[PDB]
Amino acid sequence: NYLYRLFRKSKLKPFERDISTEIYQAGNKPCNGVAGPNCYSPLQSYGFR
Amino acid sequence: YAWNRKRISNCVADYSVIYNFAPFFAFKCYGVSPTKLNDLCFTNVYADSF
Repeated sequence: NYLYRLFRKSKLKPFERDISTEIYQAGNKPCNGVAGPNCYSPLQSYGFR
Repeated sequence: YAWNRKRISNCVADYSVIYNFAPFFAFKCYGVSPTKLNDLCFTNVYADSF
């Protein structure tokens, strides 16, 4: 249930919340909004056990 | 069982060639983000192939 933002273009400001579930471009190739190698979802869940 | 290990030292790490080599079923990175790798400098890189 608990997720963290692995990827963002820039660092956040103090006391700012980012909830945008947009894809991030991690590679030179444009993702165009579809998951692909060099393209990753920013939000990943913690494996709490 | 006899997995190959190559030590990597004293060279520039161009990860972009790794990125574009093939379509990858998994590119999971544990403990480091994939984007920061180019801007990070490490003492040793071990490549294990199997």
